[PDB]
Amino acid sequence: IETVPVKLKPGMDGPKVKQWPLTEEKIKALVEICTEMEKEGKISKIGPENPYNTPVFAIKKKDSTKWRKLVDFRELNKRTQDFWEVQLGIPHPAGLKQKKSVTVLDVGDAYFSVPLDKDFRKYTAFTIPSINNETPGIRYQYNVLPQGWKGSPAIFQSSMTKILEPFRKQNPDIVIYQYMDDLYVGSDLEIGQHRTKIEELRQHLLRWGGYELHPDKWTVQPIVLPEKDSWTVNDIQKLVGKLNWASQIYAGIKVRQLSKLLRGTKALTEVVPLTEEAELELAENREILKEPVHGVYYDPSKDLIAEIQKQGQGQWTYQIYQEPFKNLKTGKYARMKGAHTNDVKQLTEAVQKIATESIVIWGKTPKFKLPIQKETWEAWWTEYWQATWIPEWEFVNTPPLVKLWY
Amino acid sequence: PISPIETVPVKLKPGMDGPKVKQWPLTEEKIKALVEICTEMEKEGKISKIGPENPYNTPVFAIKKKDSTKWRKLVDFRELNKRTQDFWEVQLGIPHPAGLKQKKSVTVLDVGDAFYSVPLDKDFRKYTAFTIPSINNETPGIRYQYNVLPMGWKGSPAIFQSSMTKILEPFRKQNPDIVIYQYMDDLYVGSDLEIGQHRTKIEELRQHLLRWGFTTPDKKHQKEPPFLWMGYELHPDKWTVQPIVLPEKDSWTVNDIQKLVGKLNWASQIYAGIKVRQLSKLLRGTKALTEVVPLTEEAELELAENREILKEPVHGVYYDPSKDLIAEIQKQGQGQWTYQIYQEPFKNLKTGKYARMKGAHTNDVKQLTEAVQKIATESIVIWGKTPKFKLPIQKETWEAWWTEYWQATWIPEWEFVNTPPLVKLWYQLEKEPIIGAETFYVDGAANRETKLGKAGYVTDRGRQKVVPLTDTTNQKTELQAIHLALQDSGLEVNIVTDSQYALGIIQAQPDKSESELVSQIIEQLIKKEKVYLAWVPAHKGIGGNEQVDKLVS
DNA sequence: TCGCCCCCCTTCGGTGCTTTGCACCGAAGGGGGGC
Ligand SMILES: N#C[C@]1(COP(=O)(O)OP(=O)(O)OP(=O)(O)O)/C(=C\F)[C@@H](n2cnc3c(=O)[nH]c(N)nc32)C[C@@H]1O
Ligand SMILES: [Mg+2]
Repeated sequence: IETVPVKLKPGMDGPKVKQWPLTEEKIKALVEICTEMEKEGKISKIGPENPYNTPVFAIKKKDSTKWRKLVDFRELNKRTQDFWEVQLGIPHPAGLKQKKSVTVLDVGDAYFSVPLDKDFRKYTAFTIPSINNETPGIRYQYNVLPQGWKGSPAIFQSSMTKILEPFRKQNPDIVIYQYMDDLYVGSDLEIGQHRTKIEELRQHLLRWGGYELHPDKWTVQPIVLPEKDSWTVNDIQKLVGKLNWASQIYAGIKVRQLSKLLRGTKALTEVVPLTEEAELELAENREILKEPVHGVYYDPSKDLIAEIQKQGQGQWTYQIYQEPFKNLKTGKYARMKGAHTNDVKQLTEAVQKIATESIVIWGKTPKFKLPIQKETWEAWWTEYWQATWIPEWEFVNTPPLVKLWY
Repeated sequence: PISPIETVPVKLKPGMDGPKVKQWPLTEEKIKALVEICTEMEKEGKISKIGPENPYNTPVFAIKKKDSTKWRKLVDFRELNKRTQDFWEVQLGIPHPAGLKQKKSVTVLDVGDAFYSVPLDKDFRKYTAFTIPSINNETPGIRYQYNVLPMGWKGSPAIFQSSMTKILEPFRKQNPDIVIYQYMDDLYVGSDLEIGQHRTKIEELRQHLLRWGFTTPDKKHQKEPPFLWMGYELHPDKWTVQPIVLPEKDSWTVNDIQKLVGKLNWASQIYAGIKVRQLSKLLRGTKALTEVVPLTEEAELELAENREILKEPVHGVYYDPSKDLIAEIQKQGQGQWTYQIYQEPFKNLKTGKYARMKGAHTNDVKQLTEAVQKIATESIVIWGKTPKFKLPIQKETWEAWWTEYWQATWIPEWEFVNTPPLVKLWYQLEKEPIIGAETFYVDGAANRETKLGKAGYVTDRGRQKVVPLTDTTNQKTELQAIHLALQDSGLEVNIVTDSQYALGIIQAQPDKSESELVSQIIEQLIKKEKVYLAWVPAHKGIGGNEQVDKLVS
């Protein structure tokens, strides 16, 4: 087959990211995986004259107890030419986020049948480490379209369209969306019925080469004001400061007469009664915060941003936006392991869940602002990652000015 | 000999040409020395004479070798290195003896003239040109180029390492039950074979290396313990570091203290309890490597402690994969931590220390978490797994920390060990305001252009105070205002500020800070019985906040 | 008068914040050690 000519964006060089340490289990898995792919010509052993590198690690699901190799091509994807500019990219269907159930299938293996522009392969180098540095690193570069590279779905585009062509007309009410190495496929059947059609697709795919999502249970959680009969100065101070922040989001919110109530240098535990003029103010502000904000629409040409806050006892609130204070979506994630002991595992799971919802809804992941120290996140996150994609993220230390979302 | 291994193709950076640099110490002794070295190298085909059509040049020199009676040759390729292409280095770390498993039979060998046994790519040789002068400049001079990896070139280590890996891989695949540690030209070979058979595999390995052009001189062939390896001594049951000699001076310069700290850090991998914080302090605010620095009293005590630690003999043991790894941390004070990693009690695999201050404001629980993360990473590098931890922090303390701290945090499976001083939270902010406690509405403002500010408060019981501040910032004024409330209040206090900044610092329960102002606030928070710290938005006429707002003008 | 790697401690300068200094972070200086 002919290679598609691919290029890095003007004035950019390939990734030069160091490999991080990996456990024994993952090194062994990466070597058995890479030894075979070398044998099948999918990758070639290289040396140090290739100046590029990208971290590699491995993930194992508990519904799929085999190791899956994962190359963190985030830096390479950033520096790769856009394929929307070349009109090879994938359009997102607005229909998926409505469906009863959405299953995710890893079709990254399909990319291994199409060669990569030989002049671009050097940018795909990665290095397997060794326990106790018994040996130098062993380096490989791809010869095929790599899993995790954003150009692979774009180049395989018109091929995937042919593979799914029959399944699509035979099932016109199922919607398929390809994102990276994944197929997001949703329908409105009974779970049993739906699953069945999935195995059909699987076996059709299998001829050539996790768990059910449910979009309609992704309830938005809004900004709710407490309900009390007696209000202390402090209770009102928190309420005023909470509605004051919200005035940057919502419109026509007032503190004129709740702020009046704090008149004087009062003790924080003193119970101030509530005027009609201020009781009107609150119940007015309550409704404004009940049903969502008018004037916020998705822009596909801007980045998606996600902010997460730890609320304790297993709860995590999150907001997705493009312009600050114009949230496309607010939510609240909740844990699942039966011990409620591990914050980093919960945050890692929350990030995958939020990112999955963005793919389902908008077709791309957000850039995460993670409420965690960089070095704590990097010490543990790979142990809980289960997705074939990895979103962008940055690390924030923002104390809760108010418990806005709780 | 020169390996028949295929060359590694190398390039210069795009747009750049080769070096062109003239020659130094044109002495006669040196010239004759240089023609003597080069003629033997030339006879073995390591270098070749070149003429004036090659425009490039680089200068030459040579230093001594640790193995006495050998000189080492070096060419100053600083310029060529700048123009040579980048390499991805495949040496990802340093093997450690604690990662070794006990072996029945062990051998340590080394390759002779390692770099000079690897050919250099044909097209790149002309850039390694160096002229040898002529009689202190009388005539044009003798030129050579390298045909092999030169010492001093940026690409030589990586290209050798890669070449050695290719050469050993046939032997590795064939003998998986032979552990080979490959560090540059140094090979450690361990096995559970009986000595007679082990030796068969050795000369089988040596003969394989020689087919590919790698000699293994008897001189560097270690057949008997103790083995000298990577700066350690390998015994059958244990390992030592080669002796570490610290400088002893009457008058210390900055540079000697730098040397001292470096030795102590190297020693801390097996010598438990090493501290360098007071010795490193001396290095701060200094401005010359030759600057004489008088040791503080604290630095003398720390060195004395370290010297007594180093006087006693210690050894590490080897790794048993059938037993768990255990990591025990102790707190040493002033942000210093020391740890031991072991599998059976009182038999350390290695030790170490953590003493970095991350952030301007932190506490012992955060630093403990960072120590655990450092140890966790080290254990992955050496043993491929993390250890079980024994930590001097109570479960109540940790659980209080991660329920009241807003950032996700975590520590693996750990077991409380009672080795005082324990790691504790030194104060906890009340989640709710305190009945009966005085309420302080604090605020402080500084004029960005002026340098002048005020800090003060107004209270529900009727007290007021303003302090003028000079040479301050706006964030300082707000910390100063909280400082006054804590100073003039009783054991229980409610405080209202409009500084998200100050609230952010304090709500993280720091117990140490680079700021002396924050340090003072911490000392006060620890003396208090109950503190509630609430925030409000400024300039929105809140009762109290507006009162003190108006006053601090 | 040289090369490559890991570690620690200090300093410096770039980044972003609904900032005006501040906190964070990575790179570079010194030292240790390896070959
Ligand atoms: N490979 C290899 C060797 C082995 O160095 P090593 O002590 O083992 O000696 P050797 O192999 O040259 O020969 P020998 O073993 O004595 O018979 C090296 C590292 F491992 C390289 N190298 C060592 N030190 C230095 C050094 O300071 N400056 C530079 N620029 N390069 C060095 C060159 C040498 O080739
Ligand atoms: Mg040698």
